[PDB]
Amino acid sequence: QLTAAQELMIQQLVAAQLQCNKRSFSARQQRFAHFTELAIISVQEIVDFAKQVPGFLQLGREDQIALLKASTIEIMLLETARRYNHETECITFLKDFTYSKDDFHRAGLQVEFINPIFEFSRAMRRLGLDDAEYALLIAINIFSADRPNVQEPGRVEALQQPYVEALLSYTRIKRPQDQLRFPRMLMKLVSLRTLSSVHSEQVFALRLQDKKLPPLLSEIWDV
Ligand SMILES: O=C1C(Cc2ccccc2)=C(NCCCCc2ccccc2)C(=O)N1Cc1ccccc1
Repeated sequence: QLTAAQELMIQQLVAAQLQCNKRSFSARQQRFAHFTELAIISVQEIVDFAKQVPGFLQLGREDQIALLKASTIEIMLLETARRYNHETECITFLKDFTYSKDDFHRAGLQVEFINPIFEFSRAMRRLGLDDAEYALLIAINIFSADRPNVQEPGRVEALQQPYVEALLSYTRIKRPQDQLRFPRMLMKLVSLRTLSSVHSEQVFALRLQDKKLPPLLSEIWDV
């Protein structure tokens, strides 16, 4: 019962994620450097992906920037959960680039942020999302009309709706017996906002730690 428009929107998102990912990824100062290098790569990958999401380029440049400024850490955390290895309790950012809890801590993050990231990753895992579902959830995250500094929130909201609708229809076919899978996925967007909040506290704490974000991350995350 997916419409052709919905099937095509999903295929575009799944293909763009694959393409963007292929393009982008084909003492304690080293660990912080390495970790921020992954972030700068991902920041680019997300910009590249968002440009492929239908409707995104219909917004004004300032709104495109404002949506990406808020979404980027949340999408990074989605992509982190997607790469969670439950067997050894780690995140496989890249073939071999694996991070455990202590590796996050040695990069500069506190336990108050680390543990919720792993709790979120386990919650995500229990949902058993597929490529279509991740990609739809990322599109829905991007078109959040409530982000700071959005000039056309109505337009954003309107661009979100077909993605929400497609997710609703897709999930109703994937698991006709589990009506509640769809709202539990939307609830992961709630958790991501809190995670984003804690992230901003972690960035703040770098200052009276010993550390400075590199320029490309300072732009998006230092306020
Ligand atoms: O906040 C970050 C994140 C994001 C993040 C993501 C996941 C968990 C925790 C944090 C960084 N790096 C990882 C990016 C991974 C991007 C990515 C995803 C998926 C696949 C490949 C690649 C990072 O350097 N900083 C700055 C920072 C701020 C405060 C204290 C220290 C450092």
